[PDB]
Amino acid sequence: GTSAEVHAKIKLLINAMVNIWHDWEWTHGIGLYGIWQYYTLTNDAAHLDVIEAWFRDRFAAGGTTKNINTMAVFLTLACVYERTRNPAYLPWLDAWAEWAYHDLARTRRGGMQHVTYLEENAGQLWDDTLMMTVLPLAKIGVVLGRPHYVAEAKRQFLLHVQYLGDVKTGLFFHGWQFAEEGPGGHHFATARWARGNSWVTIAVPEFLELLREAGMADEALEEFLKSTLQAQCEALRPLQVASTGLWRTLLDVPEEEGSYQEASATAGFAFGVLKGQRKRYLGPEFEDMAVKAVKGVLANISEEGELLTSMPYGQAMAIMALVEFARRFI
Amino acid sequence: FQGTSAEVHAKIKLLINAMVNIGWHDWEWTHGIGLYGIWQYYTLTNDAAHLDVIEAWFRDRFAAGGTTKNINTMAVFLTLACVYERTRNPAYLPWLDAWAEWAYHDLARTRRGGMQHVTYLEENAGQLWDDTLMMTVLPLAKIGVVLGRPHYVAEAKRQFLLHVQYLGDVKTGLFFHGWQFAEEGPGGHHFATARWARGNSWVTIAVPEFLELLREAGMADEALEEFLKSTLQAQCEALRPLQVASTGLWRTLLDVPEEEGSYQEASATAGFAFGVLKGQRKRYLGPEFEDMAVKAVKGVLANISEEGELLSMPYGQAMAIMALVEFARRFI
Repeated sequence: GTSAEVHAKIKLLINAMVNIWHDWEWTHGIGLYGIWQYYTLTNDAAHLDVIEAWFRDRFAAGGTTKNINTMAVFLTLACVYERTRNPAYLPWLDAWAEWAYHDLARTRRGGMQHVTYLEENAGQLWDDTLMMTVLPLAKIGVVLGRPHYVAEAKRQFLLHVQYLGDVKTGLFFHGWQFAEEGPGGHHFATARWARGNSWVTIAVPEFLELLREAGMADEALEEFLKSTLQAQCEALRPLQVASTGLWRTLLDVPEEEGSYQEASATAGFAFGVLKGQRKRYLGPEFEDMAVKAVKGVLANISEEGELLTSMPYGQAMAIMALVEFARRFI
Repeated sequence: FQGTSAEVHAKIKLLINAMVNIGWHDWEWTHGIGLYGIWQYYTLTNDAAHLDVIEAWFRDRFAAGGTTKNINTMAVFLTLACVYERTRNPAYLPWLDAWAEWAYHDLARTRRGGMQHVTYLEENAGQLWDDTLMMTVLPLAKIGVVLGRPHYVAEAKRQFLLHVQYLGDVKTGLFFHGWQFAEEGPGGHHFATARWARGNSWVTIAVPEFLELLREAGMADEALEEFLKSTLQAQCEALRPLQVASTGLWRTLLDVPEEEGSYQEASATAGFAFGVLKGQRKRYLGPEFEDMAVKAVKGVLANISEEGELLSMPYGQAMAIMALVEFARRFI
């Protein structure tokens, strides 16, 4: 595999994903972000146009209701605003960040409750929150010059590591449920999902970079989150399927119990591990693991530009992985 | 309160004189909180005699050549840094420098960069204990403040995050005593459960002291403070139903009945009492734990003999001193 081939796969994925896409869910958050990351790499105006056209059309349709998932797209919007300074985005950045900071339901200990469209999910913390709401909030705090947003995001990272982290394995539980009354609580099913864990593998390097670039980095926090990411990668290493480079949907569950290989979540891991190494949050010891994962993703991408349950999720993760992989050829 | 400020002060002085006139002329894992308890009383009442005891202790040990550096002997330098901050005694500078440099650079590190609980007799490879926060982390942090070495403080913040991560038990809100990193591969295991009163009280003491240390030094972090506050809050909520309502004491194994050999322990109760009282006073906690904390103090008072002993003995006296001194803060 060469540079030209990788880029061709990226464009195949992007074209297939956007010419599929005309809704607003959490998949659009990572979908737009993958396209944005490719734009920061190659500076192709067509990719920026795709992003700007998406927001232009949704905003014209009155936008959407606010929850943990719909918040995801505003990580990209904040990134775009940082470059274009488009004043049209300002009331959107302001309104949704103010909601996430002030109005979004809080669990015990001040954790961001995983409120969805259908479900209130009282007292629940999920893994994807870090990617879906916390990082959008942090980035808006940077671009609008509102440091308290960023402080709150740091807090949420500490809270989610605390209440989802599993130091015995180095992996993460999917969800935490605070007790209705009294102290403590319980994790949902004490399950270590590939997709859920991948959100941490993605969010941590993205968050560490965001802070450093904004001049808002804290050394203790960076060292802590670095060791946390390191611990997860060490756990991922023997769990990877050596023959394919993919991980199983239930990471620590063997295939004889029904835990099938999952290319989409593998792509998510691939991005985080590659980026973690590039930004030097990790050493080079996971490079072979990450390259194997990339090869596994490439082998599971169809000629239609599809993986495989969520198809735009798979395409989004594959885009993020291959774009970050393409960064190695500069 | 069916008692007086004056009686509490009398009990404090009873404990101090009992602990000091005792041994006291050794250098062990108890002298850290022993000296600190005396220091905290000095900051309250400004009696030169109490500062005299502290400075005499350091003077005699330093003249005797000090001791070897481990996670426990480091404890006394929390007080030394606190004393230096006020008196600016240059005689303390090489000691503060040498021991902080050891803690920062030389002290053995576990995986994830955690401070290994190295003691006088054992290396304890790959082990993190609860008391490390008070024994070494707080000394390092305070020296970083008084010497103007911010990287010490950053490391201290890092250690607090690591120990909450690897000793915290979110299911109960309590803390495990110890953690073992696997020799090879990811993960590991906790040892001596998350039910020890003494062990948990070390965390209840360390968190308010650390938060206050940072704020007074102008090195406080909002996210960190909110995080450690909620963590302390979570532990206090766990302790509330576990307290013996009639005596105000906690059992040595917090969730284990006396019927099964878990007796009430005044020493650890004194530890909890200090942390909860100071947590409220500094507003890290709300007033909701006031009844719990006051009943704990009354339990400690009721278990102080006329010879100023509880029922380690100096450990008990040291904890009781810290508890009653902080309780005395409420009367001014």
